[PDB]
Amino acid sequence: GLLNLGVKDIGEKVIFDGKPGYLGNKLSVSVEQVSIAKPMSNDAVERKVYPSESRQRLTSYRGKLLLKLKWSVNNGEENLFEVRDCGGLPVMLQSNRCHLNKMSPYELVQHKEESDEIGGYFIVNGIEKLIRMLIVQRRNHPMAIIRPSFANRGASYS
Amino acid sequence: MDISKPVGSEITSVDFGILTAKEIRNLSAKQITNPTVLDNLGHPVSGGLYDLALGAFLRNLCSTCGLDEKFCPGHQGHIELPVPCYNPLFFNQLYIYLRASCLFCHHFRLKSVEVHRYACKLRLLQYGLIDESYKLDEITLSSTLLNELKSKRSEYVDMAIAKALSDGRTTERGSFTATVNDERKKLVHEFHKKLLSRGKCDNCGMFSPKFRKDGFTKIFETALNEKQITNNRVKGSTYILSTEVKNILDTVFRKEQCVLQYVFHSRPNLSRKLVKADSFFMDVLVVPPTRFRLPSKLGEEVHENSQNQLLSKVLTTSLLIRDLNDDLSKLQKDKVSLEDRRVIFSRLMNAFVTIQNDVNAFIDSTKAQGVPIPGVKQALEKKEGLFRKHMMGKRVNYAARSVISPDPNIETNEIGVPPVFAVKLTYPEPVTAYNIAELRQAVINGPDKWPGATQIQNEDGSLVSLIGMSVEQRKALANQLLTPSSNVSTHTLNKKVYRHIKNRDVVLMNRQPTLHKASMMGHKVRVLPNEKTLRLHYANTGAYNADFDGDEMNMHFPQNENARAEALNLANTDSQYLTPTSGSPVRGLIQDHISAGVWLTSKDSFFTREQYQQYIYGCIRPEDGHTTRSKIVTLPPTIFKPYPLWTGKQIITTVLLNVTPPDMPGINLISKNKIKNEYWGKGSLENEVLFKDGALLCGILDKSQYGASKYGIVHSLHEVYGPEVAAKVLSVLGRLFTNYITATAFTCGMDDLRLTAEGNKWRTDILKTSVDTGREAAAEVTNLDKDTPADDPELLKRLQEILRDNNKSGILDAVTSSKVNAITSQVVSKCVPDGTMKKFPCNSMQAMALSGAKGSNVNVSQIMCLLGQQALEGRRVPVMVSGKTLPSFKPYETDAMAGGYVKGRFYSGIKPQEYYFHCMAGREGLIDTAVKTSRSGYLQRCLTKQLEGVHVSYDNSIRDADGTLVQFMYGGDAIDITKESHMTQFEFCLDNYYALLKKYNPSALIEHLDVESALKYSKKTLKYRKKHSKEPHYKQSVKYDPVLAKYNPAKYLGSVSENFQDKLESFLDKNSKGVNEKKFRALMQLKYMRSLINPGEAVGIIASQSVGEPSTQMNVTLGIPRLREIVMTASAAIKTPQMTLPIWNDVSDEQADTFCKSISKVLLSEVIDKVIVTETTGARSYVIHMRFFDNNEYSEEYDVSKEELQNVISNQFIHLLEAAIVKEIKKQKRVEANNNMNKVQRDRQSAIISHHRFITKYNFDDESGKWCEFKLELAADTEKLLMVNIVEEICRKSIIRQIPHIDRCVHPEPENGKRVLVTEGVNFQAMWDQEAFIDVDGITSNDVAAVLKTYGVEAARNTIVNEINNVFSRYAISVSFRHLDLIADMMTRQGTYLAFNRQGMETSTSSFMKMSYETTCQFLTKAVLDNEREQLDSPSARIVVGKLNNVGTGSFDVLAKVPNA
Amino acid sequence: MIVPVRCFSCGKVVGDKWESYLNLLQEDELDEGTALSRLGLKRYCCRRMILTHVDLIEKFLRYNPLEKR
DNA sequence: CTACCGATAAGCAGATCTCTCGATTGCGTAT
DNA sequence: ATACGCTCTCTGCTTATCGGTAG
RNA sequence: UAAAUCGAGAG
Ligand SMILES: [Zn+2]
Ligand SMILES: [Zn+2]
Ligand SMILES: [Zn+2]
Repeated sequence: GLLNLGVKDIGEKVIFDGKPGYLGNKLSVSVEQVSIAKPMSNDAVERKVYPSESRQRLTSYRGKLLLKLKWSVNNGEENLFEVRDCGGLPVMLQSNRCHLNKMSPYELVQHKEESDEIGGYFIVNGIEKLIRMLIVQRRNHPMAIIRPSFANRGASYS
Repeated sequence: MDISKPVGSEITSVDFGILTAKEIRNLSAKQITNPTVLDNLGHPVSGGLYDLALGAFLRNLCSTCGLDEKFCPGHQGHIELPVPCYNPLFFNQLYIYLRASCLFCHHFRLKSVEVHRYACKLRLLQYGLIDESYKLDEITLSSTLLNELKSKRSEYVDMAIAKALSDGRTTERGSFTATVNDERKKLVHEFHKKLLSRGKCDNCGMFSPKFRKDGFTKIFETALNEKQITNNRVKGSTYILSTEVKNILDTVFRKEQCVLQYVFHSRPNLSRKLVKADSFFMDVLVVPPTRFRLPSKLGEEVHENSQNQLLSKVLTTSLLIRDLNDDLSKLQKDKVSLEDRRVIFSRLMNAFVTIQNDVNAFIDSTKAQGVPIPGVKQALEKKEGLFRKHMMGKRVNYAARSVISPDPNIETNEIGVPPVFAVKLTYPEPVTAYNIAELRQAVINGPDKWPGATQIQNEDGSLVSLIGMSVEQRKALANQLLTPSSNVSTHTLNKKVYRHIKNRDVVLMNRQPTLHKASMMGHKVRVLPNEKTLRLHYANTGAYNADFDGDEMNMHFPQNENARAEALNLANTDSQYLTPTSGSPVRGLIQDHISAGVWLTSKDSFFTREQYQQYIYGCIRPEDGHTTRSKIVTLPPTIFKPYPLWTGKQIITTVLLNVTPPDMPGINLISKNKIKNEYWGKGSLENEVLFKDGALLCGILDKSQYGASKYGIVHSLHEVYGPEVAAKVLSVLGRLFTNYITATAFTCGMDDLRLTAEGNKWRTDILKTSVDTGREAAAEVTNLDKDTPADDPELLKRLQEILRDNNKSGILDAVTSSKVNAITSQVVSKCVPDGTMKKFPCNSMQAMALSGAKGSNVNVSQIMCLLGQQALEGRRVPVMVSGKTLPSFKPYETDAMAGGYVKGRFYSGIKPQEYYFHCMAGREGLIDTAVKTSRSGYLQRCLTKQLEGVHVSYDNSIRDADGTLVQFMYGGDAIDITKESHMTQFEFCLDNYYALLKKYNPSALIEHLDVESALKYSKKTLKYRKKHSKEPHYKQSVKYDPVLAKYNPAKYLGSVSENFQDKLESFLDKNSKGVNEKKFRALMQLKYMRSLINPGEAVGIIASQSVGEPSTQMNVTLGIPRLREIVMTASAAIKTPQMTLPIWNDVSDEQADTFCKSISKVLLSEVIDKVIVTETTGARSYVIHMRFFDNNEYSEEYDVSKEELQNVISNQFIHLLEAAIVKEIKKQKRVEANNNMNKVQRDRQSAIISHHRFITKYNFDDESGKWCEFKLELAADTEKLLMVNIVEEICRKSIIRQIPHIDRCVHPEPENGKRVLVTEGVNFQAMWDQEAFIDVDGITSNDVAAVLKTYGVEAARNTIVNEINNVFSRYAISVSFRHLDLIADMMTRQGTYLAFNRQGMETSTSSFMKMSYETTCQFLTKAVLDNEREQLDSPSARIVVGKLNNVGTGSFDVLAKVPNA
Repeated sequence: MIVPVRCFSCGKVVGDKWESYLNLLQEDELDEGTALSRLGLKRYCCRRMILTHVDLIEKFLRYNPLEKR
């Protein structure tokens, strides 16, 4: 996935002590893995929640975000680990982290959704939102640009 | 407003001033000390922002006046700021005054004599004696002579003032006009600039420290220099507190009171108040009443006011600094440690800066530091402020808004209102003796039964609501309507019934955007029973620009008789037949009625007696006042045998006969319609319309007859029978055509869009000839001979070269477009109407396209023949980098279709490539449509803001709001634009002589006129003008002025303009036709007397609208941007200046083509073929070889010979090259030519070496002039230089020959006969030399500022009119020269070239106008520092204070004639 | 949603001809035109009433709050 | 040689029709 | 559970500084 | 009862 690669590219961040030259203990803290659980509820054993509940409750259709830290000390001398929750992360319908992912149209009708319900949109506070696709420059291609504003970047600027 | 509550007082003028700290401490009811607004339990804490002494707050009685929240006006408090803080509004002028002051002697660094001179000049300008101000400067002839000079200057000023006051000119309060205001502003600017230019004081010559304002909230003064410190002995960085600045400026202002009395007062300071420097410091803030600081609430969400937050921050900082002051004060009695003093003083300084920043943030957000809360300034400045959002434009009561729907059976002056609006909207009718019949029934009917009543206003002001009442109670109340009052205090008053809107009420209908005044009319109300839409007649759609595509508009209900009469007489929709832009009509039947009348007035239209009579009664019902004779009079049938038949033209004839009033002749009109005689067969004359004696005898009634079109039947009826008759005729014709279409329907279908077999064959044969158009156009552009195959490698190479250039491909896309458009024109000429399967009038597509009902010829051409070339911003379809116009077209394909030529039609569809190109064109059209609306509003806003006060006065001259004269007579003839349509239609007026004589009626207009004097003067002037007027205009001595100058045209018959009189005489001479020329000339002169513009006309607003609204439809700059250059900016730096030069008939075109080459500039680069730089380092060497074109080439193209080029290189080019090289080094320190030379060349080389710096060789091709090689030595230490970009830059800027400010001359094709040279620069002085070729007396120029500079004011004004004229000539838009003349006269009223913007309006007597326009705070500061007093004369000024306008109905008063003394 | 009771243009009752139309199309291998003609729908105003009906109510009926699933 | 009069190169400001809906409204320590 | 500090302008004007005069 | 900002629309 992309979340793991991104959290890997984030890297590590360190900070030293104020007690003994040497600065103290490194504290190489970071995050190694991040996961999104399919949305669930506590009403004992967890039960699957479906977007019909999120729409009728006028609430969000959110799963659970679990980040596992790597609390390292002294350049890897001692490593502690913890799976910290990170609040309710909104999920969009008909995705691999949604409970309507591979449901047949019959099963979609059985769970009140639609005969041919399509996803691509999150539910936030009972309101359905989507994130618009943007047009941006093409990746990894150096394109020549003659732009007048470059001359405004300073004197002696073409 | 309540008409039964008169107000006895009136605000006449307002004046601006500083609110002194002493007065606010006295007016205040309480001061605030605790920056906590309300304590626990929600109660407002005493002494805080919400104090009961500042007003009633949330069901708490005000502690000041003892009144509850409804009746408490509110009271102002204050904040005792611990230190004086700078006023952010006045900070700039305070910083100006702080500099140029001498701390030692407490005077300005300028000498006292010059300061006294400026004071005397300003005092002279206070009384408008601008003449004497400059005569004061003519008094100049050690230490005692200056005192005598000052005494004599003061004596002269006093003598001038006393004489001017005694000589009936001025009163004690001075004369303040625009021009004297401009002179005062100029003098004060020169004064302030001169103060800033001093070295040391001229009364004690000691230097003073130089201040420096880093930003607001802090002023830093630099320390005096060592050398300057010495002078302070021989004559015997640092922060500065606010108190020190206050003390310095207080001392300076106390010393120089006599001089600042005339810098801070534009009028005689009668109060004699001293100008104090405390005015610039707000020692005490003023808190507004709590009524204006209330907290916002939404259910539970309660938020406090932002001004409260700012004031609380100020109070917190004040308490902090007060605590620091106390801490210092305790140590003042017993000092312990100076280090504690150090830290506490640093904290105190930080507190000073913090509280000053708090004040700045409270007043002006942009002056704060450290998105933020808006200040007081931010609440007034821009749109959404307080001037543009709550004073000039407000939200109103008794107004509805709804989506409109069409409705025939509405009288074309009426508005159909829904029952809901009829139930809600109400009018207060005072109960009278004649009214109780209807008002009693209205009260009984109640609020939910139209017509009804919703409220009763008793004499005392009680408002008894009828909503929650039963019928019996309503009868009890109705029986007590006209009961005489029991109270003496109200015995002069009667009750009012807030009755529902009725059928006799008027309503103001408006649809946004209101581009012109006709978009807001007055309609008579008719209430309909069914639906919730405002039903509107079709004729009103022309002015509102309204369709029925869900368009909505606003109905306003005037609530008094004064506004009733205006909407019924002035804003009346009958009065709005002709638009004031050009006098053309804007009312008439639009779409179905035009085709209906084309069918009905045809020759085939025969109607039996029943059909004829039913058609006549269907529109002329003689019980609604539709006819005059009380009995519908009919006509004998056209055909008597075999059975009686009438005709449609006879239907029109009897309609006119019934609507036209009796005791008056019928109309006589000879006109034309839009359908050619060839569309009716051979020998037809139905194209010419002929009304004779009120009977239609020939022609078809069309769009050009009824509709917004000039010189039709409806226009003639309006001119002859008046406006009400024309409106009635419009309504009757609408009903008639509606009833004819409901019995004889009109349809369009697929059969109308087809062509015959021969038509399709013609179209295919012509379009097959287009298979070679694109290739031939490309061959023409590429200069290949002809017949060259499309895949010719040279053709492809040159096509690729053409594509890469934006100019060559600009001519490729113009040449091919012309040929494909010619092919399109051939197709359209061949295939319509000949190739059509169905012919007019059966073909309804052509029937409604020819008649003007809807569509055009290009639309039916696209539908039936082809779409034609698709134009993208004047070019063809864009091209990719690869040279493909589309993926499906090979690169550089020489095809018309590839470039965007659609051969398909909407009948048979278009191919996907053609579909794509058409989508491009449609998208471009939509983008232009969206961007055009946004590009025109600002022009109209700028024009309306300044011209809103300009109006016609009772002197028949037009002048601004404050009285400044702009024109002496509207257009020079005082003729209304909306009443001069038929002034020169002399044959029309002759043919309808008796009809016009019935209305003008001289027999009743003789007791109140002078008839012979104006005629005699006109005869004298005409004789003299005929005797003269063969010589040039400057030679004509003006012995006799035109009659309009002397005799008032509205009071002396015969006093008319010279153009009208000359045209009348020419008409009366050319043709001689029981009407003789004497009676006809008398009738025409009376018509001219009645065609004059009324005093009080809002002429400036009308001119601004007539220049702005037509601007919606919109090598040299052309269009709206050109207007932006002229009106908005008054740019001396015109983007593309041009100059027109006449040509003597002696010169020939062979000389003309070469003369344009003897003036056009020639850069050195235009002849250089190439430049070769041979750099050999190890001193640096350079061989700057310049290879030219052949001598025969540039000696002919530019007429430049070898000698001139060589001299330019020797003198100009090398100097610039060396200068550039030295500059670059300075900024960076961080075939073989013959070697042998002759004798003279060596000496020339030596001279060139000597005159220049680092040249060691030089040579020029003195025999052929095709090369120039010279050396260039630099120091061996220097690093690498480009030495090619330097030469490229210099060569383009080196000049062979040029006339200054002129870059090119052209010889275009003569237009309108006269031969003209057009030049791309402006230099009159150089064209004055060429008398031989150019007629110097006729040099007119596009530049409207250079002509002002060299040819004075009036020539610039004429240029302004002509330039603002031809921008509308390109688009074929009719705007009268009367508007343009007024606009030009307003732009040049000061003798300069003023614009319509903030800088152009910088000088005006009305401060409110300039404040409301833009930059409110700067204008407010200028108005309050000058202590300006405005008389509330601008239209915008009276809105702020709420007074009746000075235009139209507010241009006079009304007096009652009480019979008993 | 459900078949209209009457044709809009003229008012002929066509709500009794929807199940019949479906049965005519289903059992008898008929085209739409012949099935409409057999039902007595002559004018095209009546023909497009049953020819173009979508019968969305069935899709509505599967969402039943009053019965368990 | 030095002080006044301009004469550009650079910096800075304000600015470029009405109407109808819905949705949100902040965090960061300190106690 | 809870209170108070915060990255593609048009027209000018206005400022700083550079040469020339003449004083 | 309020205000901005964002978003969506109508002429
Ligand atoms: Zn009060
Ligand atoms: Zn001094
Ligand atoms: Zn039917």
